[PDB]
Amino acid sequence: GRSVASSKLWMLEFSAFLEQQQDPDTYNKHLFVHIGQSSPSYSDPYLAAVDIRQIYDKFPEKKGGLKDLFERGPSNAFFLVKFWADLNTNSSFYGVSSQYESPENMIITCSTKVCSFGKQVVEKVETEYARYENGHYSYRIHRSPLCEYMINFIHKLKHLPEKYMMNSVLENFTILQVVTNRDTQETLLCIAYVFEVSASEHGAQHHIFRLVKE
Amino acid sequence: DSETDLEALFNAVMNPKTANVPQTVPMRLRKLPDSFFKPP
Ligand SMILES: *C(=O)CCCCCCCCCCCCC
Repeated sequence: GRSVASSKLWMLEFSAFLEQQQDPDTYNKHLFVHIGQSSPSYSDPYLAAVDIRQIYDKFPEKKGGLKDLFERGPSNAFFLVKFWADLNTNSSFYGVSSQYESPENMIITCSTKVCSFGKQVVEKVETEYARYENGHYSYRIHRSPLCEYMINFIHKLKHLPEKYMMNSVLENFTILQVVTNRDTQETLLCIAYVFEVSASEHGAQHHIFRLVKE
Repeated sequence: DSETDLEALFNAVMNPKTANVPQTVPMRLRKLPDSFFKPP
């Protein structure tokens, strides 16, 4: 399906999952959200735009915050992803995986901030190194453990008696992902994530928007 | 109080009479594309 790309970095894959081990040879994986999983990943200009001012309140502000990051640019690195998450699932491993491609050989930092009412609750920071691949360079975060806060959050979501209550909680839950060139501090990708519960028979869904000034 | 209080966040929806969280504008009331609310 549709993925996210700036001029310098393309995120081909993104997934959050729960993996259950029945026996040493049998593994069951449930995907909560996914990009570039069901069908080959792609990027094109056909996606819609969202006024960034409409979402500033849902993410950390001040120095280093979404507004500060957006103003510094480049503007083509900023995206909003709306996830419809598949929560229908019941040894366990909660994980997150992502993959990136760049024409450039960089050392990159991936910062993921979980936010409640626009306030940072927890941050995970990962440093990723390049591997040569067909003239370009690939970066991979493989099976990174989901933080306990997110595990706790998912548990509490599932224990809500009504699904509409889950949506009410998700109203004020966001994630901001900032992928940076470690040396230059250039914003390679900045992705704002918003969530709803999926009711689709196809499971989890997503829609990607460009973040713009209006 | 704390805005990042996990129990408070879930208490607000489970027991609305005891809700103690910031008040916000629901996304559905904001200037956003229709595709933001309708899955593909
Ligand atoms: C803790 O380390 C924060 C890291 C968060 C990684 C993003 C995972 C996306 C969560 C999707 C789960 C769906 C919950 C509605």
